[PDB]
Amino acid sequence: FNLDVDSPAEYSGPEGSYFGFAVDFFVPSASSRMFLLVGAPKANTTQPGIVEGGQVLKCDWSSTRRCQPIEFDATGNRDYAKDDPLEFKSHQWFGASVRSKQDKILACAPLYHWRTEMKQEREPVGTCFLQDGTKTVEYAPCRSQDIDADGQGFCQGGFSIDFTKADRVLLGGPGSFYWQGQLISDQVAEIVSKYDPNVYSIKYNNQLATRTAQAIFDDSYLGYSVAVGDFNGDGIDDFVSGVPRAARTLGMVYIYDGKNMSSLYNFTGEQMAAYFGFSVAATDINGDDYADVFIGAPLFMDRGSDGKLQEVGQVSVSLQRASGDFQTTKLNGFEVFARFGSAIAPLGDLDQDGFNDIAIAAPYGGEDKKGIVYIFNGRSTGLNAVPSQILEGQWAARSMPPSFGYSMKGATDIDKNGYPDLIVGAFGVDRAILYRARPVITVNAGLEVYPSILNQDNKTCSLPGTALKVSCFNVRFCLKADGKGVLPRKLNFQVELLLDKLKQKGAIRRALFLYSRSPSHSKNMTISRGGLMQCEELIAYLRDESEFRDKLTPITIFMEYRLDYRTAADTTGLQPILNQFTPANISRQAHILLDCGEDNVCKPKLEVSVDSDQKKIYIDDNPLTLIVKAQNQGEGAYEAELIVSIPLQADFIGVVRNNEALARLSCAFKTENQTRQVVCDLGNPMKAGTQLLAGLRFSVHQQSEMDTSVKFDLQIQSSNLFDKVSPVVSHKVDLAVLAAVEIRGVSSPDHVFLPIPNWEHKENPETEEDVGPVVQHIYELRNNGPSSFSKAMLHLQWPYKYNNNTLLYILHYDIDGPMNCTSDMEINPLRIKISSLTEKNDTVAGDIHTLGCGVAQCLKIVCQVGRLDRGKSAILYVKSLLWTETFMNKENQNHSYSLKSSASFNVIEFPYKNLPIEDITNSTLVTTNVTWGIQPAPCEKELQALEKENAQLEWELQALEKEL
Amino acid sequence: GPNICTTRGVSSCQQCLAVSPMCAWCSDEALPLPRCDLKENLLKDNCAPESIEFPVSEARVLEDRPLSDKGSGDSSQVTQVSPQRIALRLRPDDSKNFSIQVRQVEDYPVDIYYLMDLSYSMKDDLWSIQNLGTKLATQMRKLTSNLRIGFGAFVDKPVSPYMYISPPEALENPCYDMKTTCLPMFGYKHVLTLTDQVTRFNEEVKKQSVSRNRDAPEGGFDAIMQATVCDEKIGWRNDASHLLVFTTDAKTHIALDGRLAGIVQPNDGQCHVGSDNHYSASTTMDYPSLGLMTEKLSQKNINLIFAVTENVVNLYQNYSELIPGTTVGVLSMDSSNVLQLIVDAYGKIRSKVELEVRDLPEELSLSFNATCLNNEVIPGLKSCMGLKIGDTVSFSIEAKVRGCPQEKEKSFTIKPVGFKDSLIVQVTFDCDCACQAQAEPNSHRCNNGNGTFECGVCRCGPGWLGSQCECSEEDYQDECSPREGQPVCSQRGECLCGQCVCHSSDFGKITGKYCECDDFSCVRYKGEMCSGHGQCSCGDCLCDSDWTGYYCNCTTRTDTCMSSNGLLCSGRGKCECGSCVCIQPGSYGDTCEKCPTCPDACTFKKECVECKKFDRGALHDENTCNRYCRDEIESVKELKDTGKDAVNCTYKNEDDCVVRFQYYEDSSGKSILYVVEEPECPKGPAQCKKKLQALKKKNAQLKWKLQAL
Ligand SMILES: *[C@@H]1O[C@H](CO)[C@@H](O[C@@H]2O[C@H](CO)[C@@H](O[C@@H]3O[C@H](CO[C@H]4O[C@H](CO)[C@@H](O)[C@H](O[C@H]5O[C@H](CO)[C@@H](O)[C@H](O)[C@@H]5O[C@H]5O[C@H](CO)[C@@H](O)[C@H](O)[C@@H]5O)[C@@H]4O)[C@@H](O)[C@H](O[C@H]4O[C@H](CO)[C@@H](O)[C@H](O[C@H]5O[C@H](CO)[C@@H](O)[C@H](O)[C@@H]5O)[C@@H]4O)[C@@H]3O)[C@H](O)[C@H]2NC(C)=O)[C@H](O)[C@H]1NC(C)=O
Ligand SMILES: *[C@@H]1O[C@H](CO)[C@@H](O[C@@H]2O[C@H](CO)[C@@H](O[C@@H]3O[C@H](CO[C@H]4O[C@H](CO)[C@@H](O)[C@H](O[C@H]5O[C@H](CO)[C@@H](O)[C@H](O)[C@@H]5O)[C@@H]4O)[C@@H](O)[C@H](O[C@H]4O[C@H](CO)[C@@H](O)[C@H](O)[C@@H]4O)[C@@H]3O)[C@H](O)[C@H]2NC(C)=O)[C@H](O)[C@H]1NC(C)=O
Ligand SMILES: *[C@@H]1O[C@H](CO)[C@@H](O[C@@H]2O[C@H](CO)[C@@H](O[C@@H]3O[C@H](CO)[C@@H](O)[C@H](O[C@H]4O[C@H](CO)[C@@H](O)[C@H](O)[C@@H]4O)[C@@H]3O)[C@H](O)[C@H]2NC(C)=O)[C@H](O)[C@H]1NC(C)=O
Ligand SMILES: *[C@@H]1O[C@H](CO)[C@@H](O[C@@H]2O[C@H](CO)[C@@H](O[C@@H]3O[C@H](CO[C@H]4O[C@H](CO)[C@@H](O)[C@H](O)[C@@H]4O)[C@@H](O)[C@H](O)[C@@H]3O)[C@H](O)[C@H]2NC(C)=O)[C@H](O)[C@H]1NC(C)=O
Ligand SMILES: *[C@@H]1O[C@H](CO)[C@@H](O[C@@H]2O[C@H](CO)[C@@H](O[C@@H]3O[C@H](CO[C@H]4O[C@H](CO)[C@@H](O)[C@H](O)[C@@H]4O)[C@@H](O)[C@H](O)[C@@H]3O)[C@H](O)[C@H]2NC(C)=O)[C@H](O)[C@H]1NC(C)=O
Ligand SMILES: *[C@@H]1O[C@H](CO)[C@@H](O[C@@H]2O[C@H](CO)[C@@H](O)[C@H](O)[C@H]2NC(C)=O)[C@H](O)[C@H]1NC(C)=O
Ligand SMILES: *[C@@H]1O[C@H](CO)[C@@H](O)[C@H](O)[C@H]1NC(C)=O
Ligand SMILES: [Ca+2]
Ligand SMILES: [Ca+2]
Ligand SMILES: [Ca+2]
Ligand SMILES: [Ca+2]
Ligand SMILES: [Ca+2]
Ligand SMILES: [Ca+2]
Ligand SMILES: [Cl-]
Ligand SMILES: [Cl-]
Ligand SMILES: [Cl-]
Ligand SMILES: [Cl-]
Ligand SMILES: [Cl-]
Ligand SMILES: [Cl-]
Ligand SMILES: [Cl-]
Ligand code: NI
Repeated sequence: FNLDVDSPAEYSGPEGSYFGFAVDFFVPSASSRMFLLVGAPKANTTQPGIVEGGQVLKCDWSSTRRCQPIEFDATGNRDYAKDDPLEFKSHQWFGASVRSKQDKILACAPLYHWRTEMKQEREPVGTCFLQDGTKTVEYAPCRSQDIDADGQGFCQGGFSIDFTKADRVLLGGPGSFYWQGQLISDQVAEIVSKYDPNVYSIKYNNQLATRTAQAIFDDSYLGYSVAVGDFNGDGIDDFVSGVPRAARTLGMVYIYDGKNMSSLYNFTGEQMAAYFGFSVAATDINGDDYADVFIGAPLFMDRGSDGKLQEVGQVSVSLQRASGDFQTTKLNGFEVFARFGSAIAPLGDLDQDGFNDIAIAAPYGGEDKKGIVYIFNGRSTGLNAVPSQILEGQWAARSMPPSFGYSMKGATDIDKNGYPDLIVGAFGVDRAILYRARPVITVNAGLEVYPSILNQDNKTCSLPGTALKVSCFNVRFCLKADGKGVLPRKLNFQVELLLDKLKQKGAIRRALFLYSRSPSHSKNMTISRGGLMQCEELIAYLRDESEFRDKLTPITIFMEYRLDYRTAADTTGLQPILNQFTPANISRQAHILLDCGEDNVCKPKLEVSVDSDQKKIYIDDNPLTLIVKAQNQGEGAYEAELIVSIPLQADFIGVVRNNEALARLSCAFKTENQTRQVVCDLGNPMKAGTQLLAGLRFSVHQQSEMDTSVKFDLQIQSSNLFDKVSPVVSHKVDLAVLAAVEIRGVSSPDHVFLPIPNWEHKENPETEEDVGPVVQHIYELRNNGPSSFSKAMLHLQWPYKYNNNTLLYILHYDIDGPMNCTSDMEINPLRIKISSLTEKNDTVAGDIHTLGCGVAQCLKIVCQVGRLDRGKSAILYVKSLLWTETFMNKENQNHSYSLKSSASFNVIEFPYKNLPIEDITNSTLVTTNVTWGIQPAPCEKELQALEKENAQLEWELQALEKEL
Repeated sequence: GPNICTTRGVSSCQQCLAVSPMCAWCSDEALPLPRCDLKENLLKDNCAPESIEFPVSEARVLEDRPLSDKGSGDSSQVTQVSPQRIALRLRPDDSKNFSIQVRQVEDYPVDIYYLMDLSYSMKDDLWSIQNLGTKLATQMRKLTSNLRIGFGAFVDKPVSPYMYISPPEALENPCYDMKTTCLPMFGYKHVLTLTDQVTRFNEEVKKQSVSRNRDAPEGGFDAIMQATVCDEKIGWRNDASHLLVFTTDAKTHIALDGRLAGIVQPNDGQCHVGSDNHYSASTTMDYPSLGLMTEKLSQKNINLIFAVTENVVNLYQNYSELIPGTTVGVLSMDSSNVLQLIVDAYGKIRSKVELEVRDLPEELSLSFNATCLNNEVIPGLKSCMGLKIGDTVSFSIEAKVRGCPQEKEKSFTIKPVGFKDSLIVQVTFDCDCACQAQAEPNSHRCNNGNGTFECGVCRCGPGWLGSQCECSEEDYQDECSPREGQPVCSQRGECLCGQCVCHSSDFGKITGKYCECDDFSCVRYKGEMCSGHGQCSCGDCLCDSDWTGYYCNCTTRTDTCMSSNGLLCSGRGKCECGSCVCIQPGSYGDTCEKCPTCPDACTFKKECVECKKFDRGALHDENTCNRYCRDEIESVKELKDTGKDAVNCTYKNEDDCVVRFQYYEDSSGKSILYVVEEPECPKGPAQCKKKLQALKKKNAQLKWKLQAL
């Protein structure tokens, strides 16, 4: 917000040269002359027989704006042989990437070609030119005896570059290894010391490089963008590179160790083709000294309010937690096709607030699609969502869009003003702009009025110039200022005070100063940085009762303060700016007491009470209502307002205007300093004998894992001198534990029909087909309630056998969840191999005798459940095989049974230790009905009848026996 | 009773009308003590009827054409949407409901432009489609009697690194080293314009050849964009089905891939194909952004189809999901099954109708209740699935405007994706009273020109607190309170000249007759007032576009409730405020997609078999069988082992007969039901005394043994 858009410096280059496609600062250090560096890849050079060879210009910032091209290579294309060019520098796009550190500068030509030095060919290996002080050498690692696509032949090294605090170079090239991409790092020392002009392919003793991977990673474009930052213990800067086409063009960002080039972390885009990893940057925004990551996805499409997809681009902000677990948030663009997130530029600490800031660009954003750059300030919590400033492009599209902001570099104080500056560039219009930061001035103002309440009959102080005594008082206003950087220590201010501001021209002004005889005070006050605040006070009085009839309206004392930006300049005339968020003015108010009668002294006498709801708050966000009764027992109370201190667990959802009995009150939420408050207007003033009753709602979510209750502190406040406040009421609300845990079950299939198609008994069963069909019983334990439980137990009763008959043969059992189980019997004793199906689709949308584990031989499976929170569960899949011969043998012929499998659970512990834990348990059974078909109807008749009755009567008896 | 129009709109007419659509204003005569009140209430106050400023939101149908049964008629205009034009009038913060009907007519003419990847890997594919034109043409006789076709071709941006730059014989013949030969490289080229003559097509197929290129990913998007935006060269017909088919065996390049080749100019969505029939900006301009492609496809109403080989099917599956009105199919390596893919894909497109909106003002929002079959109504939804030809669908729309914008007139379009016909809504706004134009600045009617007189009321300037701009700190009372047993102006002001003067807090603006309103009274959801999706007025959150609820924390959106299968909450829940509310027991998740304990697939599909095949069951009774069971189902002689994935199912129907079938999930991504054609059903057709007695003995015992309990 402090950047000066008033009169920025503008630099230009040859039209069609893409001047301003790449930018960076040049700081030789040793407190030395400053320059700007601008790359122009399509700039026609003087190099013999080379068109648009590209060049990087050094723009003089001081005074005149003139760019002087820095020539790394004046020669043309070297020769492999007579009439056989070795290289091709035409359209090599030199200056497409430029980076500078100290007295070192590196520019590259990603489109530089190569003859392979073996056969006649044109391979874009790319090249670069390093210049350190008096030495200038060519650096081209991808140019080697490893050629063609499979090699580094098409690497295009130098596409993106950057330095490290260890003076090591990080250069990436997408084309290496069938466009898998590659990251190459070299010590600057070696780059120059190992340089031989007679040698085209150079080897470096110490070089870090990514190796060829599987063909599946082809066309990933690793090295599309690069940035540096340390993400592990060592102080070594680690490599960060965007990989836009990685993961089926979903986009990724690879991070390699600065030491052994070993992969540390990875990132992946949410949307395909969004080009997640187009650009990358690293800075510590929250001032935790841990480098925070930023990834651009210009083509990302968020969903508008209508639910329609719209391309606004997106930038993911990942904070580096010491633990190593990145807490990441996303940031969508503000316009369509603006391609927000094309450029991410560290600004360092721009406002010197103690938190590094940053800038994001949408080169095609803004009306006329010129370009826009958004600035974002960092803080404790992290990077502030909304931008604090916006930059606009001043040039239009001839043919190519201006592309303003497509490339930018900040975080450097060029004017020595103490604040960093920003270089932005538009290659579309072949221009470049510098933005100088203005000094930020934080300011604190104050206003006091005593006595606030005024007895019209006081008449203490005497009105000068006459024998009249008037009711007077004191007014005290203060101004403290401070700031950092280059600026005059003394700062003048034009302060104006008006009494009874509410009454404007046309209406009488009820109050004026004791001397000036006017409700206006003009003062030229100059203060210095620090706690040298002045704070002057004056005496003002009130007109006679017989000069007006209005004693009701509160007299508002208004103060306004504005500095002179002209006399606050620093160097070339750069005008400062106040802190982004500072009150332009502040005002207090006085009042006139009356009807107090004899004593002429009003005693508010305010009381406040809160009725206990009796309703325990359960651990989600639970609705909570609080009854409040505030009564004014004594005389009037001015500026009466109910103030309430809520804990961290509480969020104020709003006031209750639903109930008629409850008076509708206006209330707002106020958070000052570290205090968390709720302010409600009780009337100004709150007349005598006034009793109100209302209610407030809150949505509360537990903060501390274990808490007995949540305390609230309530009181009433007034601007009066005496009894200006009421007692403080502490009302605690006990937290309860509510966990609605249910257990569900099912049988797949739930109904089996006999006989089994093409089934045959096996004296020695082997496969599933030899035994019978697959019967899966599935139980799920889910915790619905707001509260969570830490541990629980689950018991299963399985219909193991009936009269030494296998019934259901459990083959295996699987689990998804924290639960761990044990069977009291060996699962699948016969060691039958598993075949049939864990995956995919649940999204698709003889009478009867039950064989319970109580009436049949039982197999038990006990399970220990872990922690289950809201909407979380644990599942047990029991896969079994129906033992066919069991139902084909003995009493089993025409009878139908229901195989019952019971399962119960019980919660043993809870994560909340300071609360009265309540045990909870329920149970459920799963039945699988086995039925015979095709036998309902066609001496012998009466015979068959009694045969069925008999058989049925046998089973019912067998049941009662085993049930007792 | 004491409506808000009395309290909040007493200031002036324009304000009164803004208070609520139910508020009216009397702009004539004079009757001291509510100039802003309900229409009927003002009549009881004897306010001249013709002096009542009371706008009314209305939506008139400007053009109502009947739908067509067939689209092959050249004797009349084809209508697929009704109505075509609607004039919409709206009040501040008001809403109105209107409807729109859509139908896919029979025998509707079609445009099919063929676009093929000519990479060397697709060499064989060219020879296989030499007779495709006519062979398909005969197959299209049944679908329509009107059809035009053409052809186009693409390779990739003819530039390094994508193209072989050296040796010189390479750029002329990339297959110089390869056996035989091959054409040079080119971005995209137009061959045959959409024409009714199928003959000339096949002749061109032979005429065209194949080309090789390094780096498998191709530049198809350039061809897609151009073919879409270029109407003349391709020859897309109005009132015709626009079908663009895209065949490739490899990946595809995406926007920003051009920067490697030194291309920094975004796609402009403009046609750069000339009389040479080649993409001019192929080398100069970068690959199109998907958003741009979506936009143009939508505008030109082109249905894009992805015919892609198995390996890339998944890649284009995800891509297609980002672009509405697009399908994905598996193109065989030999490009033999393409013909089938065409007919099938067409069926998928005409099985669904989706609506889109263009040029919708930011202040205006829309709601929907989709009616697909019979009494089926689906709130929030703007499309329908599983349809046929000649089928008609309806949509109940409700437009809700936030405030009353400045501009007088706006025009936004609502249309089916891919269809030419549409509904153009002309919207206007009444923010002002007719008496406002008749205002009298500083008229003598208000204290000798010390106040302005409009809409039958004097709006006084600063300094005068009384009506007619008379009294300033004089001796007067009136009513500054609703009743004598209530405070003055809610202690937010006092009675001066018989009127309440509201204070001004640092929090916001106190307004209203009795100073009972403000900007900060409104409820706050989480950390923000009205969830930040609404602006507060007198303690009332007014939700912005596409936002609803008391706290404005409930969106009108639906897409978040859609499942992978294309159903709302997987059909096991209802969408509320963007999130699915699961109904089916044991079901949960974002789209209620997770249901471990709900019945097995066999239990769900037994109803589908019972309906589709047996025309009965609980499913058939509700006539939802057709939309529910989208699984291809056929009667098989015997149930066979199709896969480890396949599941053999068995159940007893209403006829007490055993029915067997199976369910297949996979095999390229289509579900099928195979039902055994012959369900098993019931079969129609001395010593014995000792046997009966033997059982009688048992019965006597068994009965007597019944005890205990
Ligand atoms: C951030 O994201 C990054 C990107 O996603 C992640 O990086 C990834 O990290 C993983 C894990 O290390 C890597 O997987 C590794 O791949 C190695 C491949 O090495 C290539 O080159 C060598 C020659 O130098 C070949 O030998 C390799 O084999 C090829 O051919 C063989 C058959 O002969 C085949 O088996 C391979 O799949 C491969 O074939 C492919 O590639 C060829 C071309 O080379 C194609 O023609 C072909 O079509 C295929 O596409 C390969 O070419 C591999 O060597 C590593 O092996 C480890 O794991 C395997 C698992 O099976 C194991 O067998 C192997 O050996 C073990 O057993 C041996 C005995 O048999 C023991 O001797 C040995 O000690 C081991 O116990 C190793 O264990 C490994 O799989 C990814 O390559 C890498 N991706 C990229 C792009 O960088 C990164 O992990 C992530 N970071 C974080 C923090 O999440
Ligand atoms: C788990 O299991 C469930 C249930 O089986 C799966 O749910 C299925 O999801 C798929 C998508 O993944 C759905 O396919 C849709 O098909 C419709 C086509 O409309 C219907 O009616 C048509 C009338 O002409 C008919 O032709 C169609 O028949 C096809 O599909 C059936 C299978 O259902 C197949 O048997 C036939 O051979 C045909 O192939 C069909 O009945 C389509 O409109 C949907 O969208 C398509 O079109 C849009 C618009 O152009 C496009 O944007 C989409 O990309 C797509 O091309 C969609 O394709 C299917 O309906 C669901 N099946 C059922 C019966 O509910 C689920 O996928 C599984 N989950 C997982 C993750 O594994
Ligand atoms: C009738 O009106 C007269 C004239 O105003 C009034 O006399 C005033 O009395 C007040 C209160 O006693 C005096 O204010 C004091 O000023 C001293 C410095 O001179 C302050 O230190 C005192 O308080 C300190 O702490 C306070 C805590 O709140 C602060 O508010 C204050 O800033 C100081 O830090 C105290 O405020 C004042 O001096 C006179 N005014 C004059 C000009 O004589 C008298 O009180 C009124 N009589 C009745 C019956 O009300
Ligand atoms: C660097 O120096 C190079 C020296 O050759 C420059 O090359 C020139 O670049 C142009 C394209 O920008 C080449 O293209 C020509 O374009 C014209 C078409 O232009 C028409 O209109 C112009 C007037 O605007 C008119 O002068 C022309 O006659 C045309 O009517 C074609 O007609 C030409 O045949 C040709 O294709 C030029 O060939 C080329 N000029 C030279 C000297 O050969 C290059 O532009 C410079 N690059 C930068 C960025 O500075
Ligand atoms: C759904 O039910 C279908 C019908 O029952 C199942 O079809 C079965 O599929 C399996 C393979 O998945 C086949 O299993 C094979 O069986 C043959 C038997 O033939 C042998 O013996 C016969 C005489 O009985 C003789 O004529 C032959 O020459 C052989 O000597 C075995 O030889 C194989 O090794 C293998 O086990 C079944 O044959 C087949 N049954 C039928 C009737 O089609 C299907 O599996 C079920 N679907 C799923 C996936 O659940
Ligand atoms: C889009 O691509 C994704 C992979 O990036 C596909 O997801 C896979 O789908 C197959 C089935 O076709 C599963 O077996 C894999 O487990 C999935 N992989 C991952 C990582 O999710 C997906 O199929 C493609 N399109 C869609 C959405 O169907
Ligand atoms: C106060 O002093 C400044 C110079 O410091 C002068 O310009 C200004 O006019 C003075 N203000 C007034 C109106 O007293
Ligand atoms: Ca490191
Ligand atoms: Ca950090
Ligand atoms: Ca900062
Ligand atoms: Ca600076
Ligand atoms: Ca008193
Ligand atoms: Ca290619
Ligand atoms: Cl630097
Ligand atoms: Cl997310
Ligand atoms: Cl979203
Ligand atoms: Cl656990
Ligand atoms: Cl807020
Ligand atoms: Cl609402
Ligand atoms: Cl609600
Ligand atoms: Ni050499």
